Amino acid sequence: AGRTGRRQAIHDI
Amino acid sequence: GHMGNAAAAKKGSEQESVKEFLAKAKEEFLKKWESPTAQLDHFDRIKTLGTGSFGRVMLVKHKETGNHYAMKILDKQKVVKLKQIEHTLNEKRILQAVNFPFLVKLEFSFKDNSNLYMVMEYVPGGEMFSHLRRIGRFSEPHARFYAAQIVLTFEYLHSLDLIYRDLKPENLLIDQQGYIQVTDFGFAKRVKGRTWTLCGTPEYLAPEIILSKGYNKAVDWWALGVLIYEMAAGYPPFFADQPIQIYEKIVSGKVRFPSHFSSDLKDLLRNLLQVDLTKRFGNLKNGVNDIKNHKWFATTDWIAIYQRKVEAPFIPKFKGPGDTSNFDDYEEEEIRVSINEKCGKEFTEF
Repeated sequence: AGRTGRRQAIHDI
Repeated sequence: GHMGNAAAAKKGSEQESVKEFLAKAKEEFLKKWESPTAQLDHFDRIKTLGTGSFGRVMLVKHKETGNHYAMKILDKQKVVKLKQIEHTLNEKRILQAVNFPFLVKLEFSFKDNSNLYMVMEYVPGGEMFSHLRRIGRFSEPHARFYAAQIVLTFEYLHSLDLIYRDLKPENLLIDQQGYIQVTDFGFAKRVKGRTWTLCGTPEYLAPEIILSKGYNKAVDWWALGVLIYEMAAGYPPFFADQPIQIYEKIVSGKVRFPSHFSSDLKDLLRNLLQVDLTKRFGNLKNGVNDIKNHKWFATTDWIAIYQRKVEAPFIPKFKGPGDTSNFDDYEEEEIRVSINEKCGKEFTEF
């Protein structure tokens, strides 16, 4: 199981 | 050795020519970098092509010329966090200065009371992402053709001390000749040595980013490994429902491969998806040539890829200018421009 849709980039994790 | 006399000589001459090209490319870049053009009512807005943190990308049509463009709209009041602001200035400045066949071309940029705008050449063939999800996975020759373009693009960018930091299929558009155009430079940065921002997309983050270590351009070569894996497998190598689980897999130093991957592919990927920076391809004394000379790329004519002489795996269908059939649909939200200037000082340089 994992993310199959478009993935958001994170500017500050 | 692996190469005969004539093959080795051809490769060395090829490497002197790369040096010559990159030296001219740096001269041209620096001129535009040191010295970085339209208005909103100059365009009709047609359709949203994608959406992100701070806004959307829309197909627009220039009223006077009728040319179509992709317009990235950023809501200044959503660009609130410190590194969100700096990143937006990076993006515009880098895009206006670069020039490479696989990088989207910026045509205009402007701002108003509410938004920032970047107007780019429209690439109608859609995102690699949706073609990949639709077919499942690409064959190794198909994946290799796209990968070769990313290798050359990163060799170009890195020679300019630019790190890209957001490689993924969502950011790779397919043009009318079936070649790649990299869009979105929202995480790109000019970095002479190390940088420290924790940013990127979870599945594509190098371990040193996750571990809050100062890092360098080798994070792009790690990300290339993730991309090649995902193109050839149909899913990325560190795959889980939540970011924290993804991060744990990345740091572990474990990767498993589908049984259909060739051994040449697995060897390349084990050397890109290498947690030890003293061993990661792209980061060694021979630089990008460890990648370009790897067996998995033995059939790749690097110069012919650059010159766009190689037949592409497929050509997207196109019905005419302004066709959006290769993009997914998104909710449309009206562009509202406030009567009061917002965040004027934070975006003076834009």
